[PDB]
Amino acid sequence: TDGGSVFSQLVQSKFITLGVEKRAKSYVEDFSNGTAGALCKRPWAVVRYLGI
Amino acid sequence: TDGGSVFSQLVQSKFITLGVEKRAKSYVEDFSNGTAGALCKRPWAVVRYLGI
Repeated sequence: TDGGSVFSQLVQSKFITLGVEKRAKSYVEDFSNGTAGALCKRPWAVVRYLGI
Repeated sequence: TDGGSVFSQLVQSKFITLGVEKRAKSYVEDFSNGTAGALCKRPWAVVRYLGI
């Protein structure tokens, strides 16, 4: 029912601005991101070599 | 020129909000209230027992 996608990278977000805090003589900003790694769904379609 | 009521509860306010402070990753809100206790305006209409 899904696509082929032998390898998939699970990313929730790449760049989120948390907020801005303003002070008397300075200000601070925050950023964040989320990920879950890589997932292999069809191991029978992968061939790998260790030494060169 | 008054409601009588013998007893009275002096409440300045039940629930008010003071201010909101917003930070980079959270925010804080504050609340307050005021009261003055109970007042007996007609002490000639009260009878009470210590025991029981």
